[PDB]
Amino acid sequence: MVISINQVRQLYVAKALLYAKATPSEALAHKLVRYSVTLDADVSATPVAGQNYILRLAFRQYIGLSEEDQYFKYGEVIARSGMTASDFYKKMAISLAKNLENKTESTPLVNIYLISAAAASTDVPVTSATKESDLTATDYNQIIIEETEQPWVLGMMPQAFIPFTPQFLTITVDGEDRLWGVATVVTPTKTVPDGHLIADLEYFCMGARGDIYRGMGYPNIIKTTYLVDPGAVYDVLDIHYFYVQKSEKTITLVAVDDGSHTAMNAL
Amino acid sequence: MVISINQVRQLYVAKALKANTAALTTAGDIVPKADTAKTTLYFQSMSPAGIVASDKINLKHVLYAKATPSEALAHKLVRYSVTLDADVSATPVAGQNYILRLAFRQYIGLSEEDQYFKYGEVIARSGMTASDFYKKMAISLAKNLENKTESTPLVNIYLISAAAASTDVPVTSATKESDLTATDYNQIIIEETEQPWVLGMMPQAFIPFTPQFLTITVDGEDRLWGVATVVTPTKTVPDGHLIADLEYFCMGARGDIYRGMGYPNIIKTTYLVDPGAVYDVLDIHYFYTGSNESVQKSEKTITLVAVDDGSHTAMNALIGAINTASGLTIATL
Amino acid sequence: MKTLRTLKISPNAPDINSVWLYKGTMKYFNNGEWETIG
Repeated sequence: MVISINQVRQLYVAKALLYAKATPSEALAHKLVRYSVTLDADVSATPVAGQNYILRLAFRQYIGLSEEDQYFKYGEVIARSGMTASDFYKKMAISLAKNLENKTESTPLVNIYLISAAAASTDVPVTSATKESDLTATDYNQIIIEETEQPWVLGMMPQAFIPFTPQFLTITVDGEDRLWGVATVVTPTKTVPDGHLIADLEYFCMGARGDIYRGMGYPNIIKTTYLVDPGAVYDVLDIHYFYVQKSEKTITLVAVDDGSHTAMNAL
Repeated sequence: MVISINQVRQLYVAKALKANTAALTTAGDIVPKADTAKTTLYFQSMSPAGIVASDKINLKHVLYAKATPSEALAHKLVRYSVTLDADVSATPVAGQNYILRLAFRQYIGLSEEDQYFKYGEVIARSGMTASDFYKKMAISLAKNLENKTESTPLVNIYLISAAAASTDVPVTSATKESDLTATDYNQIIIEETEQPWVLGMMPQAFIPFTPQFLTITVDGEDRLWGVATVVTPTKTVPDGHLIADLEYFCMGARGDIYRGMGYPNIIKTTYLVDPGAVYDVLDIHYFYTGSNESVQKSEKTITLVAVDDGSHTAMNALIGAINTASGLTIATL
Repeated sequence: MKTLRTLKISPNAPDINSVWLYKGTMKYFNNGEWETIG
């Protein structure tokens, strides 16, 4: 994608062997935002048997670039007389997954998980194909709604994300209308790797030395071999130097990360 | 019952299998004839007015040959088990009206837009249990559905006792609840019935159905009171009303197309299918190609039906006579 | 669900959409019965 340059940036791939500083791959991984949705104990710890429980997700940057491009997806479950707290979180995570993670939606929006009380660190995935028979446990204490990695085309569609905000409608408690839940940003668990951010960076910074007209006029082009695999994770070195008036310059060196920081600690 | 054809289709009833042309003496006899080179197969049979041969099947120009048992062609009647929804209430809540709408979808007309609805209603009482609900529900359903002076029967109603659990308790309009004495009823089975049939004029057709429930006010909540699931079928409509219609059509490709029309001035065809007997069907589908430029195929089939008693005796002997004459490899059902 | 807008003081029973008041016991018609409040 197009980046802001300090008059140049040139990327060289280290596939085999002012300031200079190496960036690890954990630093360039976008930690996907998690929201934890519960029933607040101020209103009730039990679903009120007559009410409609509706959750609104308020997305931003849906298709355009602005926070005025707002997308609203809804989950709903009407409570019953014998509904427990775990029957509520099961039936809403089914209802959120049918609206958000179905077959028809043009883009991925969010991931929906159900945390069990016995397995607090293990999140079970819920999709639109998931039925109520698969969610067999009777101890569900929260619902986790987590961001997704959007589709990515090399140099034509950059890595960008759709932020969201789980919001709640009002249920009637004792003749007064109160919000039914609490959303909390817990610490993130799973990230997005570096392979899609470096391969677009290498797509851009190699036009600094070579073809700027990439595929314009397709039968008459100069095809350039790119040396970054988007399925890996890369550690990034970044040397910023210059040349009366300075002309500042940048070199970016990428190398594959096998989990320890070898080949960039070897550079 | 008009059927589709790829091209012309001929049927031959195999009521007895012989081994020579000379043994054909009674109406319904058949013998598969062939060469010693196995390049031509035909079926000599005894018509009700003499010996008649079939078409000559080129044994190089066969497309498929398959034999269908009787139980493959037996229609399984659809059963629906109506129970009280345990999430709503497993016992009838007092003073509520329990109405059930059976939605028929292919009533007299031929489309899904010709629909019909029959209702059953029970107002629950203070001490009414689940079994006393299913008793009064099935008495009310059979009173509406199975009146004697209806035009056609629609569905059959059957209680099930929870002690028996596999024997259907038939409920009709003449049935009183003095006859229904069991105290452990757990479901109401609603099962579709076999419509009337006239050969050629009225085909074998069925009116499908779904039970639907109106809502009751349980705890201030309008909840629909029951669930209706489809249990496995336990009855079958036999093959006999389907093959006699398959013979009534295929006796105009050989015989007369004008069946009955200017009534005393007709040829009357004798049909060798007993409609109260099951049959097995064999479809030998083949074609003809001409000499030089007439290479378009005339894809036709010759049907053979044999009455079978449990184990398929008469068809497997028919196939065994065809397989040794033709050199074919028709599989034996 | 069912709203009642009257309260009736009578030894006899009122109409079923009314509250039965008699000397210190309050009743109301629910589920086909006059249900004592107390």
